[PDB]
Amino acid sequence: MKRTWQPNRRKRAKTHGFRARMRTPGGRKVLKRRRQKGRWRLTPAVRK
Amino acid sequence: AVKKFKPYTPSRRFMTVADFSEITKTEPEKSLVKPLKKTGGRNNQGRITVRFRGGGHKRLYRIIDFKRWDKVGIPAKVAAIEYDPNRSARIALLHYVDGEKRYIIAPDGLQVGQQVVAGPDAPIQVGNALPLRFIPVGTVVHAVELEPKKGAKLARAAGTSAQIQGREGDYVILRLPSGELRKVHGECYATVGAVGNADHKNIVLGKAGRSRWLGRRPHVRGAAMNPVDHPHGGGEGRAPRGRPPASPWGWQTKGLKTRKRRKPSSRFIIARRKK
RNA sequence: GAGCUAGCCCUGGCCAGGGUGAAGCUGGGGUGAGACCCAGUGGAGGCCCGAACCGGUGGGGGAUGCAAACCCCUCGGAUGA
RNA sequence: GAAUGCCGGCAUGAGUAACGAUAAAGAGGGUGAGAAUCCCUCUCGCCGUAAGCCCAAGGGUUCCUACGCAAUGGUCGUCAGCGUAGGGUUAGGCGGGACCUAAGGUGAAGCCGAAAGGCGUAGCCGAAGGGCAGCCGGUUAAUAUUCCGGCCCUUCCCGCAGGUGCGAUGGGGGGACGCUCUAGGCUAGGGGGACCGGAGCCAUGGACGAGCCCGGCCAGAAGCGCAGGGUGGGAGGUAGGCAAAUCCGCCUCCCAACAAGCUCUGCGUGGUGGGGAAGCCCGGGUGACAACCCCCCGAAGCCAGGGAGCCAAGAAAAGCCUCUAAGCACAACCUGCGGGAACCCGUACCGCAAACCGACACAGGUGGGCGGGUGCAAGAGCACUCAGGCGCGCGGGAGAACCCUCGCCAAGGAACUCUGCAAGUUGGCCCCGUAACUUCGGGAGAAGGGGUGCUCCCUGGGGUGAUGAGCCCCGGGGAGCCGCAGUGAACAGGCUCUGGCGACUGUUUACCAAAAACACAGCUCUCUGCGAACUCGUAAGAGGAGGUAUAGGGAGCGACGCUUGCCCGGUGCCGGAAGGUCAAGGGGAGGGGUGCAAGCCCCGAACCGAAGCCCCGGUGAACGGCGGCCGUAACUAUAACGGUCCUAAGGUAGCGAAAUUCCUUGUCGGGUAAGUUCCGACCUGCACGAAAAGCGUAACGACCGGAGCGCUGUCUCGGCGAGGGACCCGGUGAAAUUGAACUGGCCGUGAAGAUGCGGCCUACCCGUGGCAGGACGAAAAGACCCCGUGGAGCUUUACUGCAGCC
RNA sequence: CGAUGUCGGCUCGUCGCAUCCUGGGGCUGAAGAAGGUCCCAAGGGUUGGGCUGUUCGCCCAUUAAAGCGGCACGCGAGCUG
RNA sequence: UGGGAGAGGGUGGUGGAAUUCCCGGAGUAGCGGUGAAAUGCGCAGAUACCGGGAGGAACGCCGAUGGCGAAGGCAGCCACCUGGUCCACCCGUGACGCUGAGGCGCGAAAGCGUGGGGAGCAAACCGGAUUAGAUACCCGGGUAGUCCACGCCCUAAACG
RNA sequence: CCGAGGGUAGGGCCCGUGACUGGGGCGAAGUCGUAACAAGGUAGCUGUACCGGAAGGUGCGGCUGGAU
RNA sequence: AAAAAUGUUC
Ligand SMILES: [Mg+2]
Ligand SMILES: [Mg+2]
Ligand SMILES: [Mg+2]
Ligand SMILES: [Mg+2]
Ligand SMILES: [Mg+2]
Ligand SMILES: [Mg+2]
Ligand SMILES: [Mg+2]
Ligand SMILES: [Mg+2]
Ligand SMILES: [Mg+2]
Ligand SMILES: [Mg+2]
Ligand SMILES: [Mg+2]
Ligand SMILES: [Mg+2]
Ligand SMILES: [Mg+2]
Ligand SMILES: [Mg+2]
Ligand SMILES: [Mg+2]
Ligand SMILES: [Mg+2]
Ligand SMILES: [Mg+2]
Ligand SMILES: [Mg+2]
Ligand SMILES: [Mg+2]
Ligand SMILES: [Mg+2]
Ligand SMILES: [Mg+2]
Ligand SMILES: [Mg+2]
Ligand SMILES: [Mg+2]
Ligand SMILES: [Mg+2]
Ligand SMILES: [Mg+2]
Ligand SMILES: [Mg+2]
Ligand SMILES: [Mg+2]
Ligand SMILES: [Mg+2]
Ligand SMILES: [Mg+2]
Ligand SMILES: [Mg+2]
Ligand SMILES: [Mg+2]
Ligand SMILES: [Mg+2]
Ligand SMILES: [Mg+2]
Ligand SMILES: [Mg+2]
Ligand SMILES: [Mg+2]
Ligand SMILES: [Mg+2]
Ligand SMILES: [Mg+2]
Ligand SMILES: [Mg+2]
Ligand SMILES: [Mg+2]
Ligand SMILES: [Mg+2]
Ligand SMILES: [Mg+2]
Ligand SMILES: [Mg+2]
Ligand SMILES: [Mg+2]
Ligand SMILES: [Mg+2]
Ligand SMILES: [Mg+2]
Ligand SMILES: [Mg+2]
Ligand SMILES: [Mg+2]
Ligand SMILES: [Mg+2]
Ligand SMILES: [Mg+2]
Ligand SMILES: [Mg+2]
Ligand SMILES: [Mg+2]
Ligand SMILES: [Mg+2]
Ligand SMILES: [Mg+2]
Ligand SMILES: [Mg+2]
Ligand SMILES: [Mg+2]
Ligand SMILES: [Mg+2]
Ligand SMILES: [Mg+2]
Ligand SMILES: [Mg+2]
Ligand SMILES: [Mg+2]
Ligand SMILES: [Mg+2]
Ligand SMILES: [Mg+2]
Ligand SMILES: [Mg+2]
Ligand SMILES: [Mg+2]
Ligand SMILES: [Mg+2]
Ligand SMILES: [Mg+2]
Ligand SMILES: [Mg+2]
Ligand SMILES: [Mg+2]
Ligand SMILES: [Mg+2]
Ligand SMILES: [Mg+2]
Ligand SMILES: [Mg+2]
Ligand SMILES: [Mg+2]
Ligand SMILES: [Mg+2]
Ligand SMILES: [Mg+2]
Ligand SMILES: [Mg+2]
Ligand SMILES: [Mg+2]
Ligand SMILES: [Mg+2]
Ligand SMILES: [Mg+2]
Ligand SMILES: [Mg+2]
Ligand SMILES: [Mg+2]
Ligand SMILES: [Mg+2]
Ligand SMILES: [Mg+2]
Ligand SMILES: [Mg+2]
Ligand SMILES: [Mg+2]
Ligand SMILES: [Mg+2]
Ligand SMILES: [Mg+2]
Ligand SMILES: [Mg+2]
Ligand SMILES: [Mg+2]
Ligand SMILES: [Mg+2]
Ligand SMILES: [Mg+2]
Ligand SMILES: [Mg+2]
Ligand SMILES: [Mg+2]
Ligand SMILES: [Mg+2]
Ligand SMILES: [Mg+2]
Ligand SMILES: [Mg+2]
Ligand SMILES: [Mg+2]
Ligand SMILES: [Mg+2]
Ligand SMILES: [Mg+2]
Ligand SMILES: [Mg+2]
Ligand SMILES: [Mg+2]
Ligand SMILES: [Mg+2]
Ligand SMILES: [Mg+2]
Ligand SMILES: [Mg+2]
Ligand SMILES: [Mg+2]
Ligand SMILES: [Mg+2]
Ligand SMILES: [Mg+2]
Ligand SMILES: [Mg+2]
Ligand SMILES: [Mg+2]
Ligand SMILES: [Mg+2]
Ligand SMILES: [Mg+2]
Ligand SMILES: [Mg+2]
Ligand SMILES: [Mg+2]
Ligand SMILES: [Mg+2]
Ligand SMILES: [Mg+2]
Ligand SMILES: [Mg+2]
Ligand SMILES: [Mg+2]
Ligand SMILES: [Mg+2]
Ligand SMILES: [Mg+2]
Ligand SMILES: [Mg+2]
Ligand SMILES: [Mg+2]
Ligand SMILES: [Mg+2]
Ligand SMILES: [Mg+2]
Ligand SMILES: [Mg+2]
Ligand SMILES: [Mg+2]
Ligand SMILES: [Mg+2]
Ligand SMILES: [Mg+2]
Ligand SMILES: [Mg+2]
Ligand SMILES: [Mg+2]
Ligand SMILES: [Mg+2]
Ligand SMILES: [Mg+2]
Ligand SMILES: [Mg+2]
Ligand SMILES: [Mg+2]
Ligand SMILES: [Mg+2]
Ligand SMILES: [Mg+2]
Ligand SMILES: [Mg+2]
Ligand SMILES: [Mg+2]
Ligand SMILES: [Mg+2]
Ligand SMILES: [Mg+2]
Ligand SMILES: [Mg+2]
Ligand SMILES: [Mg+2]
Ligand SMILES: [Mg+2]
Ligand SMILES: [Mg+2]
Ligand SMILES: [Mg+2]
Ligand SMILES: [Mg+2]
Ligand SMILES: [Mg+2]
Ligand SMILES: [Mg+2]
Ligand SMILES: [Mg+2]
Ligand SMILES: [Mg+2]
Ligand SMILES: [Mg+2]
Ligand SMILES: [Mg+2]
Ligand SMILES: [Mg+2]
Ligand SMILES: [Mg+2]
Ligand SMILES: [Mg+2]
Ligand SMILES: [Mg+2]
Ligand SMILES: [Mg+2]
Ligand SMILES: [Mg+2]
Ligand SMILES: [Mg+2]
Ligand SMILES: [Mg+2]
Ligand SMILES: [Mg+2]
Ligand SMILES: [Mg+2]
Ligand SMILES: [Mg+2]
Ligand SMILES: [Mg+2]
Ligand SMILES: [Mg+2]
Ligand SMILES: [Mg+2]
Ligand SMILES: [Mg+2]
Ligand SMILES: [Mg+2]
Ligand SMILES: [Mg+2]
Ligand SMILES: [Mg+2]
Ligand SMILES: [Mg+2]
Ligand SMILES: [Mg+2]
Ligand SMILES: [Mg+2]
Ligand SMILES: [Mg+2]
Ligand SMILES: [Mg+2]
Ligand SMILES: [Mg+2]
Ligand SMILES: [Mg+2]
Ligand SMILES: [Mg+2]
Ligand SMILES: [Mg+2]
Ligand SMILES: [Mg+2]
Ligand SMILES: [Mg+2]
Ligand SMILES: [Mg+2]
Ligand SMILES: [Mg+2]
Ligand SMILES: [Mg+2]
Ligand SMILES: [Mg+2]
Ligand SMILES: [Mg+2]
Ligand SMILES: [Mg+2]
Ligand SMILES: [Mg+2]
Ligand SMILES: [Mg+2]
Ligand SMILES: [Mg+2]
Ligand SMILES: [Mg+2]
Ligand SMILES: [Mg+2]
Ligand SMILES: [Mg+2]
Ligand SMILES: [Mg+2]
Ligand SMILES: [Mg+2]
Ligand SMILES: [Mg+2]
Ligand SMILES: [Mg+2]
Ligand SMILES: [Mg+2]
Ligand SMILES: [Mg+2]
Ligand SMILES: [Mg+2]
Ligand SMILES: [Mg+2]
Ligand SMILES: [Mg+2]
Ligand SMILES: [Mg+2]
Ligand SMILES: [Mg+2]
Ligand SMILES: [Mg+2]
Ligand SMILES: [Mg+2]
Ligand SMILES: [Mg+2]
Ligand SMILES: [Mg+2]
Ligand SMILES: [Mg+2]
Ligand SMILES: [Mg+2]
Ligand SMILES: [Mg+2]
Ligand SMILES: [Mg+2]
Ligand SMILES: [Mg+2]
Ligand SMILES: [Mg+2]
Ligand SMILES: [Mg+2]
Ligand SMILES: [Mg+2]
Ligand SMILES: [Mg+2]
Ligand SMILES: [Mg+2]
Ligand SMILES: [Mg+2]
Ligand SMILES: [Mg+2]
Ligand SMILES: [Mg+2]
Ligand SMILES: [Mg+2]
Ligand SMILES: [Mg+2]
Ligand SMILES: [Mg+2]
Ligand SMILES: [Mg+2]
Ligand SMILES: [Mg+2]
Ligand SMILES: [Mg+2]
Ligand SMILES: [Mg+2]
Ligand SMILES: [Mg+2]
Ligand SMILES: [Mg+2]
Ligand SMILES: [Mg+2]
Ligand SMILES: [Mg+2]
Ligand SMILES: [Mg+2]
Ligand SMILES: [Mg+2]
Ligand SMILES: [Mg+2]
Ligand SMILES: [Mg+2]
Ligand SMILES: [Mg+2]
Ligand SMILES: [Mg+2]
Ligand SMILES: [Mg+2]
Ligand SMILES: [Mg+2]
Ligand SMILES: [Mg+2]
Ligand SMILES: [Mg+2]
Ligand SMILES: [Mg+2]
Ligand SMILES: [Mg+2]
Ligand SMILES: [Mg+2]
Ligand SMILES: [Mg+2]
Ligand SMILES: [Mg+2]
Ligand SMILES: [Mg+2]
Ligand SMILES: [Mg+2]
Ligand SMILES: [Mg+2]
Ligand SMILES: [Mg+2]
Ligand SMILES: [Mg+2]
Ligand SMILES: [Mg+2]
Ligand SMILES: [Mg+2]
Ligand SMILES: [Mg+2]
Ligand SMILES: [Mg+2]
Ligand SMILES: [Mg+2]
Ligand SMILES: [Mg+2]
Ligand SMILES: [Mg+2]
Ligand SMILES: [Mg+2]
Ligand SMILES: [Mg+2]
Ligand SMILES: [Mg+2]
Ligand SMILES: [Mg+2]
């Protein structure tokens, strides 16, 4: 049947994207924490 | 003169429609229609704050004139009488000799092509707008302002009308549609006559789908919910109220008055509503 | 976290074919005038049958599955909430 | 050495199940170390409203080639969506951006919030909506409305000419709209041609034929023609469109009024450029100087912003036109012509899927367009088939049980069973025909029945065309032929009677419940006078509603018909300027501490002093409640009648062994051979009862009952047959489970059910296909129960707080 | 209680004997026939249907007879549900 | 043709008296009610009196034994629309007349539908008395209804 | 071809009967009350409406076939 | 302007 992951690039960038993160205090902490961990990708990669 | 249907479906035997006999024009005036931003009953937070709202037919809001004192003395012709999806009453289209075109809600009797005017010196005539003080006692009025120059707020629904029962200072005594007796300021404008389309209350919606056309979504009884949902929730099988019948939020809904006791307009209400 | 799911908002799209034949209109009859009667035209409806489509009734299979809800037969809605 | 321990490694089950749709294969030739599996050819089968094609999303080089086969591929592999390497995506016109707005988002102003932040008019952003310039063919191994050829067009810039009060983010017009139905004319698409072109073919009995087979176009600027859309002209006045206005709006007057005119699209034609099959020869070439013609069918598409009807009354903004404002009228704008200029991104390939979402090359999920032919009443249905694409990435055998899916069946015909579950039956169309009841629509496809192919003959009307031929579309009558059977295949209701429940179409527990549950129109009560009540928020601000009592909220009831009784003592709510209680506060008699004292400080009575509660009334479609015992009638029996006790009042109409009845399978009646069910009654109703509505109700129901007909493998009662498995062989090769095992029966014993102890009995060693009684078999640290001073959801006149409100 | 699946049916039986029938007897208030009752006997047999989920029971039609129990109220790694 | 009388009918309007509720004043211990009472109302200020207001319904005197209509029935007043009707003159038509199964229409009250409205009155219902009881009469309340619109109903001691 | 009739299916009228149920009639001396006849002890009757063990009662309007 | 019911049989 219809499953949960229905990929959509625009959705992905407006929900989890760098700019969405920076706009809210929680998103900023998210980026902050992923940087402190040393992630290679603070945000999901999507092609646009 | 509500229009009955033959019972050629289950729902058509009760369904009555408006007769639309007074309408002379079936398309709104372009210069007067804005988009009606449908809400679905949801506030700027996104939340449903009035329940069971939405999904009704698309509408265009027609700009109505509740300030007929805007154009004192300038007479106008009744160009047309038109449908309005945003109210129970019919709206009249006015061609002011100014060349200005405005909509007003159509009082009963108002005939397409008659002249109406607004101001202290206006004839006491159907569809004229005078300040409350210049209208004779005993006159049936509608579209009544409640505070001077603030807009017609009373008796705008189909068939409604207030009656001028007497005067007392800068205020006239009005019997609102509710049967309340109120002091409204004499400088407040009203329009002589009752609102048209009295038959509006005799329309039998007919079927559930019709209600959905009006934007009215299904209403769920408290009795059918669970205790998480409603004071009437739960029970094994059917169950009576089991407490003072209450709203979803706890307050009692049978007789419990809720007008603010200390409201400053109390000084202006002579007698709470009838019946 | 509403890319699943629930509701609403905006803007688009879809609904084979067939059946029934409301009002109205016209003509005739009717009468003081009427109601109304009839015929034709008309093409209404959470109308009828039935694909797409949306469903998920009964049964069978499946049960370390093709599938963490599937398959077959059957069955409901299909201009509408 | 144990923790259902942790990690890893390796066992067991086991050469076991499986190898993923039962659409399907066979042979020859090639390649190569090796071939069922790669390439080629022939044959065969499967999709064909797709299993074909083209878009969008998503994916991201998977595209094309060359060389490869360790791993990936459920087998094999020489092949590949795999490994390596090289190559490939070309735009002013397609899509998006340099255009516009929608929800929404954001947000100079402004508002609010301990902080973080929340809002918010304009504005800005925001698309699959508006707007806007490219069509046909050729080319590559791989891209093409992108390169090339032909023929067209857009904007920007500059110039030339002509014309004009030019000039805007401002005014206005327009853009600009629903649903259903639909006219005319076209086109797309299709069918036929005895006409045109074509390599040919004559077979196996016939046919050299008006035979067969194949094809018979595509794009196109101006002009033109056909069809449509849009649109009055002028004058005078003007106070309105937040400045102005010659525009638009309003009034008058003259003319025009199905028109015409002006304009814009569609289609046809059109200089011109293309294309062009079968077959044959090796993607190509020939065919071919290919022909390119007539008739019909005909869109849902086009003219379009068409027409009508309806009620639920159907975006915005830019582009564009117009008006004037600053300004400027050497400008600027408009029109025509010319030259120049025209950017960034996408473009491969998959794309109903082996490349997307499902951990897999997963039988699942995935929006838009095209979707041919014939026949079947029609269609996107169904069968077959074109183009095109496939045979589903283990095979070969065998022909047991058993299972799946399927076919048939003597006699019976529901005897099966919880139940006709299931499976039969019925089945389209045309015609005849059709009941209770009913809300007059229906019930109704009721029920039931006849008809159905092919041939020949006569004839009726329709469309096209011309009024004719031809083609095409509805028919009508007569005579015949054949078969078991003519909707001869495929698709396509079994029906009736009668209760319960729910009016009805709808909705629901995604993944065990689709129902009688929720919803529903409709009814009542109730709150709400508008800065409404109510809801969300600390607030601002919203929703309510750009609504106004014919409206909005809440609550019960649930179409409709007929109805909806009595109890206001309690509880709720509503009313009640008295009375009683009542907090802070006021008041300050009177005490007290202290100090030489002035004084400073503490205590403090009456009395004044809200709501709330007390108290007085109202109120039931508010919460709710609607009796006991005893006696009595010319037989018994039973009580219309009385007596008495209690109550706030003692259950009314109607209904009643019920979705309710304990006793109970009540009693009587119907149906049956037989009826714990069913239906009709009775009424001592354990424990119906009137909007948690009472009693009915036509119609409706994948709801739940009872009965009959029809028909059946449901059954008596099983048999046979088909295929996919199971079985054998070659390939690949799991799983849970497992203290170790050299793992028998009885009768005992044993922690009370023993392969494992005793006694006896039986027993050569090891497998394979089978069955499940046992290993208290597996699985899940019982979901029941209890325990825990464990947890959570929910309730309230439990306790105690808090919001909110007074 | 780190799981021994619960009634009923179906299927498959197997055992007991306190015997329902069938075979053999004694006593009889056993004339015959037919009963009663007790004894021996478990070899074989012990029907189809209506009602109800039922076990059981009642009923219909038969029968030689329509036995009663045990087997985890036998039997869900056999089925039903 | 010219006149007349009349609650004939329909629509719209409008006038006063009275009852009720509300508001103001003034005012005190009762009021109300019956056969007599009680219920009820009243110091929370009733009744009685004055002023203002709201509302609905019915029209005193005239008024009659009267008038009109086919009947049911119709009563303040005004206007409009309209039917029937009598009288005079003896003008016109020239039997065109009478009755009337069906049909149609009208049809007091009560009732019913959908609305409105609602003062007074008042089935039902409550309470107080009476009574052996009192599901009645009498008393204090009181819902339909009585009123309006439209549409049904079509009854009667619809009687002379 | 028609055709007695037979059969299948569906209708209409009539008759008999049916648990139970509704009133009706009758039945020398049952039970409750006393509605009507006198002003029948509230004049009666009436159409209608609601209600009540029952006669009846009450409302609305009507009649006199009502006493004084 | 009526407090107050009833009555076996021929
Ligand atoms: Mg889903
Ligand atoms: Mg996932
Ligand atoms: Mg989606
Ligand atoms: Mg996207
Ligand atoms: Mg998105
Ligand atoms: Mg989304
Ligand atoms: Mg973002
Ligand atoms: Mg976001
Ligand atoms: Mg922060
Ligand atoms: Mg920061
Ligand atoms: Mg990572
Ligand atoms: Mg890095
Ligand atoms: Mg992140
Ligand atoms: Mg109707
Ligand atoms: Mg009708
Ligand atoms: Mg109207
Ligand atoms: Mg606009
Ligand atoms: Mg809004
Ligand atoms: Mg917002
Ligand atoms: Mg937000
Ligand atoms: Mg809300
Ligand atoms: Mg809502
Ligand atoms: Mg309107
Ligand atoms: Mg409204
Ligand atoms: Mg005011
Ligand atoms: Mg309504
Ligand atoms: Mg609406
Ligand atoms: Mg509801
Ligand atoms: Mg519930
Ligand atoms: Mg519930
Ligand atoms: Mg919740
Ligand atoms: Mg709670
Ligand atoms: Mg709660
Ligand atoms: Mg409850
Ligand atoms: Mg519950
Ligand atoms: Mg419940
Ligand atoms: Mg209950
Ligand atoms: Mg419930
Ligand atoms: Mg409550
Ligand atoms: Mg009020
Ligand atoms: Mg969503
Ligand atoms: Mg999505
Ligand atoms: Mg989404
Ligand atoms: Mg459809
Ligand atoms: Mg038909
Ligand atoms: Mg017709
Ligand atoms: Mg018409
Ligand atoms: Mg339908
Ligand atoms: Mg049909
Ligand atoms: Mg299923
Ligand atoms: Mg299985
Ligand atoms: Mg499963
Ligand atoms: Mg399936
Ligand atoms: Mg199927
Ligand atoms: Mg439907
Ligand atoms: Mg259907
Ligand atoms: Mg359809
Ligand atoms: Mg140890
Ligand atoms: Mg383990
Ligand atoms: Mg552990
Ligand atoms: Mg481990
Ligand atoms: Mg390791
Ligand atoms: Mg290993
Ligand atoms: Mg092994
Ligand atoms: Mg092994
Ligand atoms: Mg083997
Ligand atoms: Mg094995
Ligand atoms: Mg396996
Ligand atoms: Mg497998
Ligand atoms: Mg498989
Ligand atoms: Mg298949
Ligand atoms: Mg197939
Ligand atoms: Mg082969
Ligand atoms: Mg191979
Ligand atoms: Mg090989
Ligand atoms: Mg090949
Ligand atoms: Mg061959
Ligand atoms: Mg096809
Ligand atoms: Mg991928
Ligand atoms: Mg390999
Ligand atoms: Mg190899
Ligand atoms: Mg290698
Ligand atoms: Mg591999
Ligand atoms: Mg391999
Ligand atoms: Mg695989
Ligand atoms: Mg290999
Ligand atoms: Mg090789
Ligand atoms: Mg490429
Ligand atoms: Mg180009
Ligand atoms: Mg630029
Ligand atoms: Mg923008
Ligand atoms: Mg901020
Ligand atoms: Mg954005
Ligand atoms: Mg766009
Ligand atoms: Mg473009
Ligand atoms: Mg072009
Ligand atoms: Mg110009
Ligand atoms: Mg200009
Ligand atoms: Mg428009
Ligand atoms: Mg518009
Ligand atoms: Mg639009
Ligand atoms: Mg074309
Ligand atoms: Mg064709
Ligand atoms: Mg052309
Ligand atoms: Mg003009
Ligand atoms: Mg002007
Ligand atoms: Mg166009
Ligand atoms: Mg379409
Ligand atoms: Mg169009
Ligand atoms: Mg149009
Ligand atoms: Mg419509
Ligand atoms: Mg806008
Ligand atoms: Mg100059
Ligand atoms: Mg640029
Ligand atoms: Mg490309
Ligand atoms: Mg698919
Ligand atoms: Mg598709
Ligand atoms: Mg693929
Ligand atoms: Mg494909
Ligand atoms: Mg993949
Ligand atoms: Mg999966
Ligand atoms: Mg595969
Ligand atoms: Mg797949
Ligand atoms: Mg074709
Ligand atoms: Mg067909
Ligand atoms: Mg295959
Ligand atoms: Mg396939
Ligand atoms: Mg395969
Ligand atoms: Mg074999
Ligand atoms: Mg062999
Ligand atoms: Mg199959
Ligand atoms: Mg055969
Ligand atoms: Mg058979
Ligand atoms: Mg039979
Ligand atoms: Mg049968
Ligand atoms: Mg049966
Ligand atoms: Mg069942
Ligand atoms: Mg049954
Ligand atoms: Mg019938
Ligand atoms: Mg019947
Ligand atoms: Mg019936
Ligand atoms: Mg009917
Ligand atoms: Mg038919
Ligand atoms: Mg039939
Ligand atoms: Mg034939
Ligand atoms: Mg069929
Ligand atoms: Mg069917
Ligand atoms: Mg029943
Ligand atoms: Mg239901
Ligand atoms: Mg239902
Ligand atoms: Mg109902
Ligand atoms: Mg319903
Ligand atoms: Mg839903
Ligand atoms: Mg479920
Ligand atoms: Mg569930
Ligand atoms: Mg689940
Ligand atoms: Mg779930
Ligand atoms: Mg299920
Ligand atoms: Mg259902
Ligand atoms: Mg539900
Ligand atoms: Mg109702
Ligand atoms: Mg809140
Ligand atoms: Mg607001
Ligand atoms: Mg608003
Ligand atoms: Mg409901
Ligand atoms: Mg009470
Ligand atoms: Mg109370
Ligand atoms: Mg009380
Ligand atoms: Mg107080
Ligand atoms: Mg209650
Ligand atoms: Mg209670
Ligand atoms: Mg109580
Ligand atoms: Mg009653
Ligand atoms: Mg009973
Ligand atoms: Mg019974
Ligand atoms: Mg019942
Ligand atoms: Mg009960
Ligand atoms: Mg019982
Ligand atoms: Mg029982
Ligand atoms: Mg029985
Ligand atoms: Mg019964
Ligand atoms: Mg009894
Ligand atoms: Mg209740
Ligand atoms: Mg109940
Ligand atoms: Mg009825
Ligand atoms: Mg029914
Ligand atoms: Mg249903
Ligand atoms: Mg349904
Ligand atoms: Mg159902
Ligand atoms: Mg069988
Ligand atoms: Mg086989
Ligand atoms: Mg062998
Ligand atoms: Mg092997
Ligand atoms: Mg392998
Ligand atoms: Mg060992
Ligand atoms: Mg052994
Ligand atoms: Mg042993
Ligand atoms: Mg023991
Ligand atoms: Mg033992
Ligand atoms: Mg030992
Ligand atoms: Mg031993
Ligand atoms: Mg032994
Ligand atoms: Mg083996
Ligand atoms: Mg085996
Ligand atoms: Mg075993
Ligand atoms: Mg164990
Ligand atoms: Mg066991
Ligand atoms: Mg076992
Ligand atoms: Mg076991
Ligand atoms: Mg489990
Ligand atoms: Mg544990
Ligand atoms: Mg445990
Ligand atoms: Mg557990
Ligand atoms: Mg339990
Ligand atoms: Mg326990
Ligand atoms: Mg404790
Ligand atoms: Mg605890
Ligand atoms: Mg807790
Ligand atoms: Mg707090
Ligand atoms: Mg509150
Ligand atoms: Mg246990
Ligand atoms: Mg375990
Ligand atoms: Mg276990
Ligand atoms: Mg176990
Ligand atoms: Mg076990
Ligand atoms: Mg148990
Ligand atoms: Mg059986
Ligand atoms: Mg013997
Ligand atoms: Mg003897
Ligand atoms: Mg034996
Ligand atoms: Mg028993
Ligand atoms: Mg029993
Ligand atoms: Mg014998
Ligand atoms: Mg036994
Ligand atoms: Mg035992
Ligand atoms: Mg067992
Ligand atoms: Mg036991
Ligand atoms: Mg037991
Ligand atoms: Mg057992
Ligand atoms: Mg068992
Ligand atoms: Mg089982
Ligand atoms: Mg069992
Ligand atoms: Mg087991
Ligand atoms: Mg077993
Ligand atoms: Mg007093
Ligand atoms: Mg006092
Ligand atoms: Mg009033
Ligand atoms: Mg007279
Ligand atoms: Mg004469
Ligand atoms: Mg009448
Ligand atoms: Mg009346
Ligand atoms: Mg008289
Ligand atoms: Mg015959
Ligand atoms: Mg015969
Ligand atoms: Mg009497
Ligand atoms: Mg009397
Ligand atoms: Mg009474
Ligand atoms: Mg007296
Ligand atoms: Mg007596
Ligand atoms: Mg005597």
